[PDB]
Amino acid sequence: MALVQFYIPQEISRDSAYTLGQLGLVQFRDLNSKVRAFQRTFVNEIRRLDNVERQYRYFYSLLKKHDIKLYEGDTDKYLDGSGELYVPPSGSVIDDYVRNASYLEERLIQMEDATDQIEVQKNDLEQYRFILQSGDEFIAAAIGASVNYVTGVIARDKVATLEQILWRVLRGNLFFKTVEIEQNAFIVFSHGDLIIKRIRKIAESLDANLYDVDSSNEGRSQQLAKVNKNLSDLYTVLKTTSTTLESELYAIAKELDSWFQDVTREKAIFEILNKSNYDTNRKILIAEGWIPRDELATLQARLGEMIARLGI
Amino acid sequence: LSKCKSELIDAFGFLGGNAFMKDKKGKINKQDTSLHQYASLVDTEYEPFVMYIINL
Repeated sequence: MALVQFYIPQEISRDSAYTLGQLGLVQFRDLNSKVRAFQRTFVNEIRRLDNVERQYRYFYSLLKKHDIKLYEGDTDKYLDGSGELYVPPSGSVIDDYVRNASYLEERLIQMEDATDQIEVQKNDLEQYRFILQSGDEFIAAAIGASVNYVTGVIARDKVATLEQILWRVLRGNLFFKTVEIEQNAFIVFSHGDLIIKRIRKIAESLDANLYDVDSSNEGRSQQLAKVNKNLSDLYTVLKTTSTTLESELYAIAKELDSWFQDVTREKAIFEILNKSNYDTNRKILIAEGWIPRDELATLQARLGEMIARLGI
Repeated sequence: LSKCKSELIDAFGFLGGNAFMKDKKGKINKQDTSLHQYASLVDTEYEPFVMYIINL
């Protein structure tokens, strides 16, 4: 049958024993935190407890990102339908369960950072596509650096008004101001090539994206052809990421839950054993008993008010 | 002074441009508010033609 483990103080030893008794538990022997090697204090268990809290953390990290809600379910027994299936009758193999969860956390962090890097780059280039298009076409000089244009997006035509007054007072009428309503507002100021920095200060201070060229893909002539090919690479690269995100969501949502319930039982196993010194001077008794295999289920369901179990 | 400032604003302001033209006419010398006092420096309002008011 399965070896079973109990812990208490010696105050309710008798009241616990009686109740243990009634569930067909056999060969109940009271022991101490020393005699069985597993149930002996080690620094090793203080680390092991930490490895389980790192798994717990990981579950939260993963659950947030996938957009799959918080899981509570809280089993450690085989009586329950999901408790039996998602928590194995055999004891813990700590090295393994950590090793499954560690890798996935790592692969997940790399993916997520990359997804974020792709998403901002794509949304900006698709936006400045149109802008550069307008400003170049408005030509035969703005495929070079002969005339200066300042393309830019602004989200208030009101603040643009304020900039026209400023520009005019201190920088004269060297601006030609054109505007189109976009999906933002496309503003354009057009200027000399030796006052370039002076207009920029003003633009910066009221917050606009007035740059002389708003994309860095430039390197084919005209600029817009490179920008369009880069944006074809961007668009599919986010998609591919999503496909990867999905594959990982299908494999591990159920698994996540099954680890979560496992871990509950492992936090319990280290406390039982006495995981550290605090635990020792709080629960001086650790007891031994044998529970038949079918019965093993109703036993871990039982949790007294101080008693927690591990079965093998 | 109040009458002077207004007549020049009305008359010449059009040359500077319609965008440039704001109404916040009037003058508060007490510290109850800091609106109503022209200067090109502030974004709050602007002079609409080259005009400086000199107070000795």
